[PDB]
Amino acid sequence: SSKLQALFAHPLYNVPEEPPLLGAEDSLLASQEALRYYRRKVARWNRRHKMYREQMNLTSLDPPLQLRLEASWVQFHLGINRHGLYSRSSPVVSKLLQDMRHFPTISADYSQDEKALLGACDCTQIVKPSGVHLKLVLRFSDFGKAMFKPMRQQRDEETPVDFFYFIDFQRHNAEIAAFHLDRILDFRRVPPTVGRIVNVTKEILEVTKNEILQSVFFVSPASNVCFFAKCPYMCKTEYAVCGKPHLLEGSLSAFLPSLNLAPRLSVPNPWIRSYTLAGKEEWEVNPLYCDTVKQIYPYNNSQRLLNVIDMAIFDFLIGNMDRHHYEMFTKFGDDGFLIHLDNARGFGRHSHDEISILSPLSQCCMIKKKTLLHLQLLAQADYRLSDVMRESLLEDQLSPVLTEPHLLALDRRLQTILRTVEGCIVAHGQQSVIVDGP
Amino acid sequence: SLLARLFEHPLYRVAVPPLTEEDVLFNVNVDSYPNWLKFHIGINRYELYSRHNPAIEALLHDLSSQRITSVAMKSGGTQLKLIMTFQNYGQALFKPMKQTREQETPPDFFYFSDYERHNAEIAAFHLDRILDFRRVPPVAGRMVNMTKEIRDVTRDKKLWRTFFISPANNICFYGECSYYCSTEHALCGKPDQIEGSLAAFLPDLSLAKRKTWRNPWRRSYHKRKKAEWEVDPDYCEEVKQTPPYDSSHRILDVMDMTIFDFLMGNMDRHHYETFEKFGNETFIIHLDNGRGFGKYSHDELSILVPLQQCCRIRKSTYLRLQLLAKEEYKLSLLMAESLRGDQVAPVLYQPHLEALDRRLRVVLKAVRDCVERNGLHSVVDDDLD
Ligand SMILES: Nc1ncnc2c1ncn2[C@@H]1O[C@H](COP(=O)(O)OP(=O)(O)OP(=O)(O)O)[C@@H](O)[C@H]1O
Ligand SMILES: Nc1ncnc2c1ncn2[C@@H]1O[C@H](COP(=O)(O)OP(=O)(O)OP(=O)(O)O)[C@@H](O)[C@H]1O
Repeated sequence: SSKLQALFAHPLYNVPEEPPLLGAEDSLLASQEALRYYRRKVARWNRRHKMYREQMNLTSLDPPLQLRLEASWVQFHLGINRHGLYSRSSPVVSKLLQDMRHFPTISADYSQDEKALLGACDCTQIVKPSGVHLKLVLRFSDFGKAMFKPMRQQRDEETPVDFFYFIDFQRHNAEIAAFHLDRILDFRRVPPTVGRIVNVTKEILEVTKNEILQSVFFVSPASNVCFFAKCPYMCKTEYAVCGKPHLLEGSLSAFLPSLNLAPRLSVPNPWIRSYTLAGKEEWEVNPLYCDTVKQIYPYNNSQRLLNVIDMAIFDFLIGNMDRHHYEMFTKFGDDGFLIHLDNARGFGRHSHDEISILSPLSQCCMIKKKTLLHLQLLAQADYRLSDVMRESLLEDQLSPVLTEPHLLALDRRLQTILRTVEGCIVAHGQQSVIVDGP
Repeated sequence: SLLARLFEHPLYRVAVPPLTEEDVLFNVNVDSYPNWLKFHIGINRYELYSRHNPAIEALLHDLSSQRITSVAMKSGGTQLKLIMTFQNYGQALFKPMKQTREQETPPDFFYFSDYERHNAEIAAFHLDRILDFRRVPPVAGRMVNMTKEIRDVTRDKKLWRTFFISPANNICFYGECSYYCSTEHALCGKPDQIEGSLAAFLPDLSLAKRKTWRNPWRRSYHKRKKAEWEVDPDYCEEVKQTPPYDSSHRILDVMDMTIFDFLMGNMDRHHYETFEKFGNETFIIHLDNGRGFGKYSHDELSILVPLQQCCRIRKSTYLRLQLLAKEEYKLSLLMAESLRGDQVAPVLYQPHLEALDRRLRVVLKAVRDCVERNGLHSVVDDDLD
């Protein structure tokens, strides 16, 4: 019983990972520095929040915020090592996910990436930047943050045919499911993500200090508290996201460390899409595209290209065509792992498998030794990928996060990945189709 | 036959007054003319067409079958509306499918956020026809080839440049209007044909100018803002004493209109048009009826407020509205049959035809609420010459 426990109690999910970590230089956050920075951001928040309460006339009841080391996001940040975002079978992550589901919210803004758009609605732009989308950042009583993506589609709903990738929706349930897939693969690369039901009035509108964010909340003819992304509503490209009447479900994605403590590097994928109604990129037409990529810095070290292969596998399993850029932590170098930050688009076609996502594995024909073992294992009925996903997703308040056709797709898409590894082995041998590095 | 009996009834053979040279629209001082042109020269003061005209039923046939020679996108904006020119010099307005059949406009949508479906445009002509109002331009549905009848026959580069091929290898296009005119709303056939409603073209304003009045029950067209008549329960006492609405022939034209709109759910009647050459003593053209039949599990009573406030109705339509409620002359079975020949049929998802009757009895019961509060002879006007 419980194929999930069988997975993590398997010899694979227990063997030490090579190379091992010396410490200090293998934890991207330096403890004494990080605590000082966070302790200052807590002090500035207490100041500039009390002043807001004095201008709007509200008794400063309760004491100020206290920054405790025992907070989940703190221990989550100080636990980010050269081996991934979180630890294998980590008790902190379990507490982290439970905290984002239950802790009250104390602030909500528009995030940067928007806000830094300044304007900026061009109803002519077909692929407007990724900053005109409905998402907020929430802050909890323990000072931690999380990227909130609200529900945008029903469970038994697919991206309708005739919908390109760049106009596909933004599913909250796929942000969650991509995390559970991350942990099951022991890729350990997307931030922990929970599902939560949010009182959009008490937990978003009534806590935001942003005069614009208050201005996008209205009431429907059905008397439901709604809000909307300011730009798409003006262009009439999307609708609003109403509660029923206040209750709305979404996906909270834990925040990475602050870019003042851990800078990141938005790198363009080598397999970007055109992002036009027509026209294909080079890889879309040349089966020898990876022969070129292998000779371009820094894909010459034959170690960064492998991390992209893992990303292609993870994106193909979820059907995430929209991976134009992958971010990296600068401290870890060209060989550092890739962060799989915004998965909100995958899990939108349970009936279709988009093989163009697998083009890195198809054309480069090389897969990491570890990655191949976990994929092979998850094809065996005792630990089949769908069952360990189905069981792992039950711990979410938004269950069922994935409908049945989606879960069964993971199994079939796993065969396609394994069939390609074995398939392009026949043309290159286990020599160049497996990289058993340490 | 159920429909054939409706027009045998003596409520549907009362002719219009005798016409004079100042009552017609195009004095002809005429058998090779196209059916669209017979339609134009037949517009009199008190109707858009005759009850048993051979051209209106033939013009309906033309819009569905006649070959299309040129297509152009309308000017300005306000939803995607296409003008089409046929082999017989005739023109027609086109509203594409945009929404499904068993679908409902979500409850959280305001009246200004709703789509425009060909369904309501086709149905409104038949409903306006069953009520013997005859204030709508004829409209027929059609399965248009979006290649050989839209893209490959337009010189409007603004339109033509939006015809893209989809991932499903389908032909898509979206045009360049104001509301709902981007890739995310691109209308797409499987693989290359959608349906729409060719609404016949009123005569050109070059040779027939048309007034345009602001209906005094227009909504605020703004969230969180009420439109006065939502606060004044006897707001109609003011409108019966305004510049033109103090005439008996005018305070009534609105009533027939609102009973029309409420039967469909069309809460988007912000303006209405006259005919100028005709002045203030004519019918009102029921145009742009595309925002109805979007909800079948809902009756929007706010549409009927003009009747509840003014508490006045024409006995002509009153005796009709009663007859349309009896099972032998039922709106359901009458409309479902009248809409059986439209090439796009069924034009109405069934529960709309059913709702059409439930909406009739609440209109009929609303007259009774006015009749026991204001009396009879002061609620119904008389027509019997
Ligand atoms: N007193 C105020 N009056 C009006 N608007 C305000 C006021 N204070 C803040 N705002 C608006 O709300 C936002 C404030 O967010 P908040 O105060 O929670 O953190 P922040 O300092 O802006 O963000 P960060 O924590 O990233 O520095 C600002 O972007 C500003 O636009
Ligand atoms: N789980 C996640 N999913 C998607 N995006 C994320 C995630 N975590 C962090 N980010 C991105 O990282 C950025 C966070 O940096 P931000 O501009 O908020 O400064 P900060 O990290 O709060 O640092 P400080 O407030 O101390 O300046 C945001 O733009 C956010 O989009």
